[PDB]
Amino acid sequence: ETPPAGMQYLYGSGEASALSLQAYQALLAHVAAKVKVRPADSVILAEGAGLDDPRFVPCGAKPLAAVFDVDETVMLNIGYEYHAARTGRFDTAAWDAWERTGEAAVAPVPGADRMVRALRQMGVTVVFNTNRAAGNAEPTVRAIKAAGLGDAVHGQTLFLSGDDAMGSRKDGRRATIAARYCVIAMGGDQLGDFSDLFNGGPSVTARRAATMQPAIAQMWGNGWFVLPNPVYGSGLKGGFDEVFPLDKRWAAP
Amino acid sequence: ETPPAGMQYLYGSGEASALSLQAYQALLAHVAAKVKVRPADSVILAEGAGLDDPRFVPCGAKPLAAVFDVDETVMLNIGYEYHAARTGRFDTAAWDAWERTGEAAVAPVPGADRMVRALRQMGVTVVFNTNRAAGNAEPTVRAIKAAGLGDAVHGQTLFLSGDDAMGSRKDGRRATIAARYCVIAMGGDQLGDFSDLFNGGPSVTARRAATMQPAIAQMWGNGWFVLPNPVYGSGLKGGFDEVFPLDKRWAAP
Ligand SMILES: [Mg+2]
Ligand SMILES: [Mg+2]
Repeated sequence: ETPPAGMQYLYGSGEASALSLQAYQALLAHVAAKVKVRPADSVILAEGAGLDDPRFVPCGAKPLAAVFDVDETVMLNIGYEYHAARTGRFDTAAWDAWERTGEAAVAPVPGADRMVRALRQMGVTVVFNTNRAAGNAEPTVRAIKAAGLGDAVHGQTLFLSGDDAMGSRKDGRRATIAARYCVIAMGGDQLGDFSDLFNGGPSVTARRAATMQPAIAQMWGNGWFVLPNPVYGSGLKGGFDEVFPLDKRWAAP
Repeated sequence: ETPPAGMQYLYGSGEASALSLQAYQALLAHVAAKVKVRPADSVILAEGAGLDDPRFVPCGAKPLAAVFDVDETVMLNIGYEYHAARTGRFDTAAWDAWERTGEAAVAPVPGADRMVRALRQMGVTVVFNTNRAAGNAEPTVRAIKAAGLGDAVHGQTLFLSGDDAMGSRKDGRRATIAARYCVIAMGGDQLGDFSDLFNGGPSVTARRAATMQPAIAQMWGNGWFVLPNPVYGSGLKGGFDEVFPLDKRWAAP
């Protein structure tokens, strides 16, 4: 009669709350310095830049902005994950219904409503880039509002799956955002919220090593801001040999 | 044939690696400012200060230090958790054996070995406060060393369960550390690594609310630094009514 451990941690624990408040505290102080001293590089990778040699879209004189994934980055999908725990169901038809009717069972990630208000008081535009469907743009706007995250506008501050022909790949939308804003901070909970190059090929152990590539490792808490998600997605993969390296194994007596 | 989801995330994913590098990046920049401008308050709560009215031990002119929990804060216990996933076993006799023989199956939390080296290059003493047993101080010293975390000394930079008569409660050891150092940063993965007042009474929902108390919320990423642990401990508690609030519930059609 107890929910899955990952949901206990993410939705129930003070540990996960404190972890989330830490990320937004670091984001806010990073944005503050970039508002006082505008950078030369934005936080979005340039097209053609690989994970083995990263390079970024220039900041120029474009208006300052911050980009956020929606689900489990700024908004907790409590209603849907409650259904998953009750049912045991990955059901795409249930999630499509959730995208349309879930606006009254969402909550802000701890500190996300304060963080969004402070960014707008600093003159920084808040842009959402999410893989919710374009056809559900309006209920998504209402759910973001009910979570205390402000007013999103499709095509200006809200970009959805199907706005282009790239599907779940977010690089296209990131390039569109970077072409009109100078993004000084980007938040996410899965690595695809920072670059599609983490996905569509690399193995579980390769993706983990890629985060420690020196030009990439410098971004974490310093441009790229991460929130916890041990409940679903690209972080919950791999067999025994990819989770526990063979030189670090041990047996009880 | 796949490990538990929480271990997939924590030990296998790039998401958890990036989350950990973000915490240490924020810690390093926080310590840098406190070395340039010594604060008046240390980061350890004073005795008698409650979570409803926090107050801290003064910094004074004491040497600067940073305090870390060991397990899943700076050191990953890969060997033991591999055994848990293989077995399904919470076995105190197996963990006691792990405390004595696990020095060759540990790894640093991503960024922890670099973070520890940088702190010592800045002149900041690295102090470990862990609930491993006092009688296992020497194999614990060797495991910390094999994880690339430097040289710990029992009673000077390493404080263990049983060093006083308080058991798993860490407040006593924190007061001893704060009496001789000015702790400018403290890292942990469970709330008991910051104050015993989060435990020994408060419910799952109360502990989560306590992290958002205003004087407490300001500490996260700004003195108190958190690392992820969805595998075991005080973050994996609660029934359905404590994980999913009743005003945020939803049912698929
Ligand atoms: Mg997400
Ligand atoms: Mg720990």
